[PDB]
Amino acid sequence: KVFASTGYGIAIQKDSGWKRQVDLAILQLFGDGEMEELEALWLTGICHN
Amino acid sequence: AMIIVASYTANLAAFLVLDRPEERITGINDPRLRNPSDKFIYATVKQSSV
Repeated sequence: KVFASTGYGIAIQKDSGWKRQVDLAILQLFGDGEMEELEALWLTGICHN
Repeated sequence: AMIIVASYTANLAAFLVLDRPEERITGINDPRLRNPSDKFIYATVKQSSV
């Protein structure tokens, strides 16, 4: 149990128009679950369970 | 004294069979294989179908 609810986010300053493109592209990427497979490639440990 | 000998027998049987730490690899889908350390010779033979 952690003491914050924070989130990493990609930053482009003032993001003229491209903010609308990139955020729907992120929701597209979350809409397919390949992000979960990328966690299986990168963000999986052995000694927790 | 009955508390002592009962607790001693529970510590005996518990230390006899509690667990075993295990670092056995799973297979192809294990991250210490797919993203190997410098200590990891996971090599094989030459000129094989592998």
